[PDB]
Amino acid sequence: DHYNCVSSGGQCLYSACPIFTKIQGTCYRGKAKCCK
Repeated sequence: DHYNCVSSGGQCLYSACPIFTKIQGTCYRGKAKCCK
């Protein structure tokens, strides 16, 4: 979820995770990626 994503040092994105990060969870009712 967004809270845990950001508090665990990730970023919520709908787009592909940017270079040097990868998907670790979701945000926004499942519709976005947690990228770290």
